[PDB]
Amino acid sequence: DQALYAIDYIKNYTHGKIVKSEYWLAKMIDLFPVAKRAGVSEDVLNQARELHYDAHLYWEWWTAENSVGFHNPDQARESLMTSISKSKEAVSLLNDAIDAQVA
Amino acid sequence: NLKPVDAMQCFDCHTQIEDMHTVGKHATVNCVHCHDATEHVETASSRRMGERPVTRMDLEACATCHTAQFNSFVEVRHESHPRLEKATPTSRSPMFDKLIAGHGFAFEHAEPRSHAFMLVDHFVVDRAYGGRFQFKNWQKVTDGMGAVRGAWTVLTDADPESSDQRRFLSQTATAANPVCLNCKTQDHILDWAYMGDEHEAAKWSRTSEVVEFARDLNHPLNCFMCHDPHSAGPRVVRDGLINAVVDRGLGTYPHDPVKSEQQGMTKVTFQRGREDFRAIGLLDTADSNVMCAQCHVEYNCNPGYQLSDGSRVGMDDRRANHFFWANVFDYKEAAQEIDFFDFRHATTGAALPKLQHPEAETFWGSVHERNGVACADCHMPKVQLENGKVYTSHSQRTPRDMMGQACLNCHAEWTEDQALYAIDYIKNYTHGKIVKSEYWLAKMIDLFPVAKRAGVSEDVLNQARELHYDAHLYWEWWTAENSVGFHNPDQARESLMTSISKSKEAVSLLNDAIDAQVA
Amino acid sequence: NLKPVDAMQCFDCHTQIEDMHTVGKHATVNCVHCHDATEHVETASSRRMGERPVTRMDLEACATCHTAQFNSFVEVRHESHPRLEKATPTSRSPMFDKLIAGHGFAFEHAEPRSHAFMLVDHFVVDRAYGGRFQFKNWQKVTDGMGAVRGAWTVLTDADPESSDQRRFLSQTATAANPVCLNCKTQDHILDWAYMGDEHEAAKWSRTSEVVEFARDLNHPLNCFMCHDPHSAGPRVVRDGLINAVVDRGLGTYPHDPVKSEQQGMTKVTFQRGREDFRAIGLLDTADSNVMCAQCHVEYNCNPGYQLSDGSRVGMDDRRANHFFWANVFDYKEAAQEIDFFDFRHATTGAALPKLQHPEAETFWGSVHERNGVACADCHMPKVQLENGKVYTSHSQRTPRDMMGQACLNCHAEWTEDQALYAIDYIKNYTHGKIVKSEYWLAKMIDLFPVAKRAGVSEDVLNQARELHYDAHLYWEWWTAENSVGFHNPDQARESLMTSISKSKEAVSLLNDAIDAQVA
Amino acid sequence: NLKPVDAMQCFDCHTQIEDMHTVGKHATVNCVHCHDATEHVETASSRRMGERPVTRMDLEACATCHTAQFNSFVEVRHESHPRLEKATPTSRSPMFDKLIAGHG
Ligand code: HEC
Ligand code: HEC
Ligand code: HEC
Ligand code: HEC
Ligand code: HEC
Ligand code: HEC
Ligand code: HEC
Ligand code: HEC
Ligand code: HEC
Ligand code: HEC
Ligand code: HEC
Ligand code: HEC
Ligand code: HEC
Ligand code: HEC
Ligand SMILES: [Ca+2]
Ligand SMILES: [Ca+2]
Ligand SMILES: [Ca+2]
Ligand SMILES: [Ca+2]
Ligand code: NA
Ligand code: NA
Repeated sequence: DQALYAIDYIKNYTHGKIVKSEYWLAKMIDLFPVAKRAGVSEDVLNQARELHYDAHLYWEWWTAENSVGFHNPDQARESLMTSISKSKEAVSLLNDAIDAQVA
Repeated sequence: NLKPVDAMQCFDCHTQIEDMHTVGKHATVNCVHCHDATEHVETASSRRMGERPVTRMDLEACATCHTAQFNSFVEVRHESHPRLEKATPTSRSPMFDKLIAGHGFAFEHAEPRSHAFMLVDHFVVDRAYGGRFQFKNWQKVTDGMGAVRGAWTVLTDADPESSDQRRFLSQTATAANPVCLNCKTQDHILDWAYMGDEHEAAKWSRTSEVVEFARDLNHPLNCFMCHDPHSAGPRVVRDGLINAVVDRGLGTYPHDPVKSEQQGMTKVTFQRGREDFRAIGLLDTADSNVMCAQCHVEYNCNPGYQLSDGSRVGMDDRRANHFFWANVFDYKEAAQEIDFFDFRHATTGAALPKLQHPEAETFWGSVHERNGVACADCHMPKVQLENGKVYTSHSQRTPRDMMGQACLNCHAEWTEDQALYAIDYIKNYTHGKIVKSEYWLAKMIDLFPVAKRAGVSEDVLNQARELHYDAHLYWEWWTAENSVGFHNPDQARESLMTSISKSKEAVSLLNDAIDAQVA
Repeated sequence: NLKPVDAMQCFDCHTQIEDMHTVGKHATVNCVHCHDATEHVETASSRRMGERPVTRMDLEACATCHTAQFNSFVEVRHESHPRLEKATPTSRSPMFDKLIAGHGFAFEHAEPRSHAFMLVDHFVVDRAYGGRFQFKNWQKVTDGMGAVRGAWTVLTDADPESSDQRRFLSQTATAANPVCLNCKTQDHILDWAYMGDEHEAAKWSRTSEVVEFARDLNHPLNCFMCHDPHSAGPRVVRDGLINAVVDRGLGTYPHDPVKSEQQGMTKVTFQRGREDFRAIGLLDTADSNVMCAQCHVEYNCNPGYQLSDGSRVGMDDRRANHFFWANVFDYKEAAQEIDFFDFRHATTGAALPKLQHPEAETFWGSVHERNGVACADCHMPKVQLENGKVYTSHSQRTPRDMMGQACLNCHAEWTEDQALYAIDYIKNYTHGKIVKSEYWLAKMIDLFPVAKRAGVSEDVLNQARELHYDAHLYWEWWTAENSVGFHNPDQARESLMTSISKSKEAVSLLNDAIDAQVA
Repeated sequence: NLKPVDAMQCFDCHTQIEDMHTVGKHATVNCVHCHDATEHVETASSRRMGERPVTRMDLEACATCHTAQFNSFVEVRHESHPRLEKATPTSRSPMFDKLIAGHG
């Protein structure tokens, strides 16, 4: 029971970061149509697309990988926090650019 | 081996302790069990401490004579899933990230687990200390006894050379402050003035560097949080609770003055330099409702802002350590009473409250509470033995693990499966209303950017923000509260329906205003 | 609530206790936990007791600070079949009635059950008090905690107005005497002189009226039988054991002088006035082999007869309280040394010994004993907890209930089923030899009447009777002993084969002599 | 205790019931098990009901002769989770609220 509990600690923690990474990716993705329709520049959209590559990589690794972090818990944690960081950066970029078009 | 000291010599200077110790069930328990006071006795005067005696705060100080209670307490319930994030579709709050956006809980909010881990979990959670503190390795997460022996036996500090709150990992926050610790440990009971006010005799206060404070703390939920070590009698030590019940005259049962008088609390104050320093609350009865309410309440333990003008309320303000002592339907009034809110929503800009595990206030007025049932009856019952000396279980956990003693002794008409089914009926119903409340909150929240971009007036946005406060309160109470409605099913239902009503009103307001801008 | 007394005042007249109490792990445990001495202190001098202080012998005196050990001790093992007669085909000795004819055990000899019941079971067994004492009703047989609280809470006396040993039921015996009680209780520890010799300061002795003595006794296996209440250190209190080990110089391990020196006993005497009265044996180590050997030994605790001349040895004689402290192959010499036997066989007329549960003397020289294993390792191991403070189980029971802790910790090469299989191989083999020994004893016994009626000479009959002593000894050791060979399989085997050899020799002798009379 | 009624008297007005009851496996089951028709019989005519008879619709009307089937029927499957909302992520329709918006 103790060994199972140790497994589940890691998997539960990692899964929570997967879910949060997805929340932020989804929030970013859903800003792209708003930004395009608002007339945000291709330069800004391309900056956001570059961030999306990293946000995606540092999330999807872990949904693809079958151990839900157990095989390398510290790496999963660092990666998923990086994904969230990238998505947050993109969300801020896009929101500010949309807000500037509205104003 | 311990050698007894002359307690009469101590009592010559310590009359309050004499009065408690000589009369209670610890009258024969020598001071040496918990104090090393030799240099203190050599140096103290009538009213100056001299050299500080050592006081043991470890739970093993009690375990030599009360091994059964200690061992029960330190048990780890492995079925209580560890480090399980609430903001996931399979946990308590599937849309928590969207709803709580702007608050530090967005960084991590896990389900509770066994009491042994409270202090270590506080130290390591991603929202608390910027990731500064971690388990020494991922094996240590199982070690409840080790956590009890001391947090620093199982944790590491990323930088012992600095004492500032900062981020060591990217997606962490630094929400911890000294007030938090009062619901994780009382190792600081002799080093913290009542309420955490500034005091010349206090090492620590509300305004301390929390990383330095953390390093001085070791043990979870000390045995003496509920039991006076001198009299062995029932008590509370949590300042915020004593402040609500006694200082503010609200009573132990604010809705029931008779029960408050029968099951009351007496504030006892201890001085340093003939100035009030710290306080305890001696209970008339061994009332677990009030014992557990030291921590299982809605509270402030953080900086915030004023509802009136939006100005910052810092840790220095008394409001940074506050027990609202109010049920869900009295809470908005209680927050207005202190002119306080917690955060501004990141998307809507609404001033919002943050709700914390309000089990005590939820339980008030429920059928069980009105019938004289208390937390311990369901969560730490007497042990049933075919042959033996009865004692009280100290493994605070779900009644599902002990249904005979927790439920069926009262409910002789039910089998275990029937009682479980009754629990699940309430929890399933309540959870469905939580989920629906979240759906409507999320729908409303997502209209704010559309409305702002459409040029909807600030007057309309502010009307919607006022609705958001209520929609939020009447939802979040129930994701914060741990029983998923069981503690007060009718109240949960009324509250959650109120949340949905408020969100629907806001959605209609915003949709109509957007539609008017488009036309 | 208990109020502490001034222990230093006691110590002014009790230097012997002072020297034990101030040094051990009970230095902080006030006398009031176990003594009521107020009137004593008012009236005593250092040389005159004055009023006799009260001493508590109840086990609950220890349970308030040691609940885990107490509750473990009082557990009832329901799988240890109760009131199960050994003289049945499905128990230990299918032919016991034929073989033991002439002895009181023919009236009833049940298998042992849990320790909580030892005193009540002693009182109610059909061989002991003529049926005088009974459980209050047949429900009370389950009540281990009640028995521990006191025998007279669960039993009745058929005639409180008489104190003689008498038959109240037809098929009972009156074998109980005061020596028996020393292996059931030590409630009388301050009322019984060493060995039960006559003493001016003794209320009770070997020659007391056992029914009157019985009425003064309440508690089984007091905690202080193994632990000094003053020092908390390991000890024995049983006079017969101290007498064997110390007075007679045999040592704690008669077959191993080195181990005897390392794991020895110090006799401590207590005086009444200027006269030695009682004694204890402080152990060098917490050696359960010697603790359990207070009772789990072969003994005299009864009147008997001399081997030399057949004359009666009554309770007044020191031999009526005797630990032989001899293995099976030294026993005959040990009994010759004190010129003693127990009974004459009803059919054969042979002088025979009666053997009692000789676990201690059987365990000597076994592979486990020689490797430093002790009774507690298999029968009361440390408790293994995922999270908690370790303590020692005090539920003395078969290792089958706790194989992980009792066996597999040492035998990592085995699964539980494998270890059980190894136990059963020995017990099955040994039991088969017990049964065959009984077959041959019974065959011999049944030839005695045929030989007598055929006019076989008394010289031949006496030759056969001498063989009967040995055939009996080398069999009965193993029906008396509770492990069915497991404690010493090679010894059981050698002994039982010797029994069969002796019986076969007697059968041949008697058959030949009968045939010669017929011819 | 139930007392049987004269079914032939009922059948004089109730031919459809006669045709069904006399032929099936309830031919021996008297009307009193399910009907109290005394005032009805006193007042009915060939094709007017008169006073309405009482008809038992409770399932225990069948349980006296068919206890096994009744007891099986009334069993509660506790593993069939109660009051469990379908519009939740762990049930049947995680996005039900959005999709069914406008419906009760
Ligand atoms: C008078 C000369 C004293 C003697 C004798 C003892 N104590 Fe004391 N103690 C004394 C003072 C003036 C104070 C400060 C508080 C006050 O009442 O004014 C204390 C404080 C303590 C404490 C609290 C320590 C802390 O960290 O805050 C403890 C635990 C304590 N004292 C214990 C104690 C014991 C066990 C004594 C007998 C061995 C004892 N004290 C003697 C003054 C005097
Ligand atoms: C042995 C030297 C003890 C130490 C160390 C502690 N306690 Fe104790 N406690 C002890 C005794 C002998 C008793 C009385 C037992 C009885 O029923 O007579 C107690 C009692 C308590 C109680 C019950 C009090 C009541 O019902 O009024 C409690 C709650 C208790 N003890 C708690 C406790 C705590 C929390 C300890 C560590 C600070 C502790 N005890 C130490 C003996 C000993
Ligand atoms: C022998 C081949 C091993 C196997 C099989 C398993 N583990 Fe292990 N584990 C092993 C070692 C030598 C260590 C490091 C010990 C140290 O203190 O240096 C570990 C470590 C872990 C950890 C901690 C991981 C971390 O990053 O800190 C965990 C959670 C753990 N082990 C769990 C675990 C589980 C559940 C296993 C079965 C699937 C398992 N380990 C197998 C050695 C071996
Ligand atoms: C008493 C009024 C409390 C204050 C002040 C703080 N916490 Fe707390 N905490 C409390 C309880 C009763 C519980 C268990 C019930 C629950 O709903 O969780 C907790 C739990 C935690 C946890 C574990 C669960 C989690 O959210 O991850 C953590 C990590 C935690 N608490 C941290 C924490 C912080 C950082 C605080 C100050 C900002 C704080 N707590 C205060 C009771 C109380
Ligand atoms: C509050 C959250 C508690 C903490 C912390 C501890 N105990 Fe407790 N204890 C609590 C209750 C509600 C009760 C029962 C009161 C009633 O009358 O119903 C107890 C009781 C005890 C006792 C008395 C004997 C018994 O009933 O078991 C003792 C000796 C005791 N508690 C000891 C003890 C220890 C050693 C603790 C730290 C491990 C501890 N308690 C913490 C509530 C609370
Ligand atoms: C019985 C009538 C109860 C009383 C009195 C109290 N609680 Fe309770 N609680 C009860 C139930 C049936 C549940 C749900 C448990 C389940 O397994 O479904 C709970 C839940 C909690 C929890 C969370 C436990 C968990 O999920 O592991 C907590 C922290 C809790 N309750 C606290 C608590 C407090 C502090 C009480 C007194 C104010 C209280 N409960 C009373 C049943 C009962
Ligand atoms: C001298 C003035 C004494 C004081 C003070 C105390 N005790 Fe005593 N005690 C004293 C004597 C002379 C004796 C008799 C010794 C003898 O020769 O027989 C005793 C005896 C006891 C006993 C044993 C009684 C029995 O059953 O035989 C006990 C348990 C005892 N005393 C305890 C005791 C306590 C606890 C005291 C302090 C509260 C105490 N005694 C003081 C002399 C004196
Ligand atoms: C509380 C007031 C106690 C009473 C009553 C009894 N004992 Fe005790 N015991 C107590 C303490 C505080 C300790 C020391 C604990 C530690 O580890 O520091 C003990 C210890 C023992 C031991 C262990 C001794 C050793 O290892 O040297 C034993 C065997 C023991 N106690 C037995 C015991 C008996 C049999 C009691 C009834 C006569 C008894 N204790 C009462 C506290 C208290
Ligand atoms: C209710 C109709 C009962 C049934 C069913 C069982 N028992 Fe009973 N038992 C009952 C009573 C009223 C009494 C007398 C209680 C008293 O103290 O006056 C008993 C007694 C016993 C006894 C004691 C018999 C004796 O001669 O002393 C035993 C051993 C006993 N009961 C056991 C028992 C068993 C095992 C049952 C199921 C087979 C059982 N009883 C059923 C009432 C009722
Ligand atoms: C210690 C040297 C003992 C003496 C003296 C007496 N008994 Fe005993 N008894 C002792 C042990 C270790 C056991 C358990 C092991 C076993 O083989 O039974 C017992 C058991 C009993 C029992 C229960 C089993 C039974 O035989 O029915 C009874 C009724 C009993 N003992 C009675 C008894 C009598 C009457 C004694 C004096 C003649 C007597 N015992 C002395 C240890 C010792
Ligand atoms: C001899 C047959 C015993 C009797 C009677 C009691 N105890 Fe005991 N105890 C015994 C042993 C062999 C041990 C372990 C010693 C070792 O070092 O391996 C113990 C230990 C204790 C302790 C110490 C703590 C622990 O290890 O659990 C205590 C406090 C204790 N025992 C208490 C105790 C009580 C209360 C008893 C009556 C219910 C009792 N013991 C009887 C052997 C024997
Ligand atoms: C492990 C190496 C043992 C040691 C050391 C001692 N005993 Fe034992 N005993 C052991 C076994 C495997 C068995 C058979 C149990 C079974 O379930 O088959 C026994 C049996 C006993 C019994 C009878 C238990 C019963 O049948 O319920 C007694 C009374 C007993 N043993 C006593 C005892 C003594 C006093 C010991 C030290 C001198 C001793 N045992 C050591 C295994 C082991
Ligand atoms: C002719 C005088 C009748 C007699 C004799 C009985 N019934 Fe009747 N019944 C009669 C009529 C005209 C009607 C209305 C329907 C129709 O067929 O035209 C009925 C109706 C019933 C009903 C239905 C009642 C209802 O609530 O709708 C029942 C259950 C019924 N009748 C039963 C019944 C029984 C059991 C009789 C014998 C005791 C009986 N009826 C006699 C006319 C006549
Ligand atoms: C006793 C007076 C009965 C009452 C009341 C009800 N039923 Fe019955 N039923 C009864 C008998 C004697 C039989 C025949 C049994 C056989 O196999 O011979 C039946 C049969 C049925 C059946 C089976 C019919 C078939 O297979 O054709 C059914 C489905 C049935 N009964 C249902 C039923 C209902 C629903 C009742 C309440 C309205 C009811 N029965 C009452 C005897 C009795
Ligand atoms: Ca939990
Ligand atoms: Ca709050
Ligand atoms: Ca047995
Ligand atoms: Ca003998
Ligand atoms: Na020695
Ligand atoms: Na452990």
